[PDB]
Amino acid sequence: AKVFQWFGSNESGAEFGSQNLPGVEGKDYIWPDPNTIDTLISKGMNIFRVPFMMERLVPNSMTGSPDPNYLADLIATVNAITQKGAYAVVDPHNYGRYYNSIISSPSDFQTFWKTVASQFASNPLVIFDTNNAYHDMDQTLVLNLNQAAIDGIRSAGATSQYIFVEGNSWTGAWTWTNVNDNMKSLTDPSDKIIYEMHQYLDSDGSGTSATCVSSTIGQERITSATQWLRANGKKGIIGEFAGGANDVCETAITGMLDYMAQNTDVWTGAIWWAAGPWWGDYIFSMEPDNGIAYQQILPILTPYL
Ligand SMILES: OC[C@H]1O[C@@H](O[C@H]2[C@H](O)[C@@H](O)[C@H](O[C@H]3[C@H](O)[C@@H](O)[C@H](O[C@H]4[C@H](O)[C@@H](O)[C@H](O[C@H]5[C@H](O)[C@@H](O)[C@H](O)O[C@@H]5CO)O[C@@H]4CO)O[C@@H]3CO)O[C@@H]2CO)[C@H](O)[C@@H](O)[C@@H]1O
Repeated sequence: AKVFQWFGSNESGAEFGSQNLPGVEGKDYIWPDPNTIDTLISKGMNIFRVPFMMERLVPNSMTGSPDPNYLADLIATVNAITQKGAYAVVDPHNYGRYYNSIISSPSDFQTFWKTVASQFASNPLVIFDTNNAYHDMDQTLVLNLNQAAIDGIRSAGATSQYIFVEGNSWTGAWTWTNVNDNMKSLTDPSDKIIYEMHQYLDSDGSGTSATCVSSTIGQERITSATQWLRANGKKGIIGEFAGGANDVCETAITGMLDYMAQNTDVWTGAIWWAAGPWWGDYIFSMEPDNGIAYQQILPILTPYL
């Protein structure tokens, strides 16, 4: 059932092997497979988030020219998604950092975002994601970086697209109200800001263990974020979530999605972490046809597709 505006999967791989910059395609990183994206589209997903490294797209200086090969493959991936009618989220998977240093220049970040947005300005099914999971950095800077991204995107004439903004504390939903209240002041002339939060279900919320705290931990961890969105007249998306292929996690996943389904005045949907071609036996692999989550979790996501 078409419960949410957006329901889909991350398509990870282009950000793999980040210790090697620029690194080598086919050895350090790989782009998503359009054929397996088609399969997930056939299952009813309509949004695919595509991580990539800023340093690989725009080397040495974020204000510089794109790397032709890496950009060409980003373009190809985005077009493979949007040509089918689905939404493609362009996600610089960079944690608010560039060459492992916090991005402290909003002006530099705005130029980076004009450069990226210019490549996709006429495509209304592209979604721009300012940066993945800002963390351990100045709270006002996170606000200013998100605004600079919005400004750069709209300055390129990319005005039809939604913009996913992300907050501090790894943009966690469960930590949102404790640190990210200032994010309410972001402005967009297109009025298409979506607050992208992430929520994992293991004890520390890192999403590194297949064990979930309890059968209700997901719905508990997004309640205050839901109220924050409603109180501030904002819209949100869960841009990453996952749980292990086990009984407790299946119930936590459905409980949290069932809760968002009764709160769609603020929740636009949810995006699983993650599919992609190099996950192998990853505990959360949504990659068709043999990913653990593709085999064992996707059946419980049927009511939302
Ligand atoms: O296919 C054959 C091919 O293999 C090449 O070598 C591969 C190797 O086979 C892969 O196992 C390896 O894969 C690892 C990636 O290098 C690494 O980047 C990736 O890191 C993951 C991490 O495991 C995961 O926890 C993390 O999730 C977080 C999100 O990123 C955050 O946004 C969110 O906040 O929290 C979640 C949960 O913590 O994601 C990152 C990626 O973003 O882990 C992979 C598995 O270990 O890659 C090698 C290449 O780099 C070989 O070189 C080729 O020759 C060969 O053909």
